[PDB]
Amino acid sequence: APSGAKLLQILNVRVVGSGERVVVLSHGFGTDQSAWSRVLPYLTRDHRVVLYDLVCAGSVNPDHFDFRRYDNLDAYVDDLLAILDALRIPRCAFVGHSVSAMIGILASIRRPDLFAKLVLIGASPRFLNDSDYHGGFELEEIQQVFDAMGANYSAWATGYAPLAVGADVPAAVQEFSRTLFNMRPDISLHVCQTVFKTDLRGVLGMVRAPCVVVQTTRDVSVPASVAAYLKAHLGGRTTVEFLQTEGHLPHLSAPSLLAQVLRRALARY
Ligand SMILES: CC(C)C[C@@H]1NC(=O)[C@@H]2CCCN2C1=O
Repeated sequence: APSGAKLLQILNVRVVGSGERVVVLSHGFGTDQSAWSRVLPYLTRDHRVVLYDLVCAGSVNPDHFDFRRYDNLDAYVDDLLAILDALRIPRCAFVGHSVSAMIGILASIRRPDLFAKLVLIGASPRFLNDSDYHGGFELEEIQQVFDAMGANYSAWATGYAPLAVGADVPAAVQEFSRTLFNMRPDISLHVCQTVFKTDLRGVLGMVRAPCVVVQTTRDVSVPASVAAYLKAHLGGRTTVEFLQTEGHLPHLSAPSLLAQVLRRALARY
């Protein structure tokens, strides 16, 4: 199990920007840290920005993927904390998309003094529907996703990428498709299974950090009522920022709009 030190190289850690305020950018499913490329220059004039790849990214050597360890999001949390501890960063804001929003929630419970603020993009505590809980998916829907991913990964990714982007932004579709195709198909399926089975509803109240939940007008994996649920149950002061754009990947499809929200959220913490 690589130390935080060795993880700095394995997970392609980069530190850029200037200033005292540290911000971690943690990418979502199907991308790598290049997904932050379009929004990054809106932060680096006056924030010190830490970027890294999740172990499941195609830009990480697939020989490092451990199918036992990473069948729970707690192992991804371990990696994040090991990087921050290796970098000797005692306090930061954290921006997470998708699975990284879940990682950030869990990390803020594991190490409450380390996270001054959480910004969650495309975030859900639970995708499966439950009693009086609308997450957006039934068990048979997620099973069909797994079956499609395993039977024909290329065809599944080609159909999924425009749905995830949502808006008619062809470069965003191409960029998301490229990193989706860069993932090894068995690792992609494994991460998808891990995310779809996670249920964080019972620990949201243990988050102490103030939070900004960024929600678009239509997100194929996150109903608007799930953003409200996060605001209702997160333990810190929480604001939902509604972005006037469609899709699950606003950092790819609407970076200037997302940047305005991020700069307001990261101005003071
Ligand atoms: C059915 C569609 C509206 C949802 C979409 N489909 C998918 O296959 C991917 C799998 C990961 C998240 N996904 C999604 O949210």
